[PDB]
Amino acid sequence: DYDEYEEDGTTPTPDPTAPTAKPR
Amino acid sequence: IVEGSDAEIGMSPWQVMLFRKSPQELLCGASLISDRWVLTAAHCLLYPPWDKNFTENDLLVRIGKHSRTRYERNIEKISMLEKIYIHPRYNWRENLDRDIALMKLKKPVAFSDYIHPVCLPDRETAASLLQAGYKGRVTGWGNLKETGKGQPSVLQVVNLPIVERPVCKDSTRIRITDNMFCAGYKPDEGKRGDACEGDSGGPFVMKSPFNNRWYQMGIVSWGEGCDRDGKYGFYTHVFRLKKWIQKVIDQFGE
Amino acid sequence: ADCGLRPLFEKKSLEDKTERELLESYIDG
Ligand SMILES: *[C@@H]1O[C@H](CO)[C@@H](O)[C@H](O)[C@H]1NC(C)=O
Ligand code: NA
Repeated sequence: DYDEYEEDGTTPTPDPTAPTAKPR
Repeated sequence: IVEGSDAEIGMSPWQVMLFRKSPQELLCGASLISDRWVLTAAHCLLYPPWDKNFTENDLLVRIGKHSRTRYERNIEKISMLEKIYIHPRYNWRENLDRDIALMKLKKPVAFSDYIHPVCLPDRETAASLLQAGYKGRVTGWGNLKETGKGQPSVLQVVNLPIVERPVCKDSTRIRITDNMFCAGYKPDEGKRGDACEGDSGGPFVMKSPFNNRWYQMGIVSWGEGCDRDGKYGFYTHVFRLKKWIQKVIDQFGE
Repeated sequence: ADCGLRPLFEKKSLEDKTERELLESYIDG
């Protein structure tokens, strides 16, 4: 129930076919 | 806030407004979590697709406000920022995963009848309250409609139910993550309401029946339009990210 | 540990106009 991420890692390269969220 | 109502005075004393310094412009909502830390959404500070990359020198906050058309003497407080901190794994490029940022006030703010911090959830509160059908509360000075008026003078408030993850997932083609949840009424429930543009960074709060305290469970993050049937607002899952929050506060509290 | 208790509501034993709708959702929602 806690988010985990590797200290070194990166956010995934987005699939070019995937839609993107528009911020409010 | 769409289909909300005027807040009562002092109803949301953790409410914070994030402004661009120059030109002066209201950017986002935010919340007060101690006398010197403010919580908001990462995309309020960093969003390259809109050429947005604000540092602490570009911004200020106003705290304690109810009506944004008159200065509220002996009520509102204005503060510069000492430093900002964006989640290192914030994902602006696709789905706004980990849409969270912290801002340290240049000087601590004194609490008052109008200025008071919200609680962050502990493990017990998250386990107990983050359930589908339980209602939380969203507040902000953002758009009254997706598309004469547009922007309210006084802070707007709406109560909305948390939605089951499979319904959230089916409502959108965006790839969502466990670091966000959605909330809002279903098309069959015959009630309405949503956050909207200009509300982002503001809090989604819940009142604990166990100790009568208000807890911030979400941050207004994104949506597709506003208050559409079969669409839901998406919120940063604050408790999921609390170890990062605590790390920044513990390490940089001075 | 004063957090989340509003000076003009919880500390005065006053409820705001819609917080009961939240409390009721723990029973009905
Ligand atoms: C944002 O701006 C800061 C300073 O203004 C700079 O150090 C940083 O590299 C920039 N980052 C992005 C993603 O533009
Ligand atoms: Na909707």
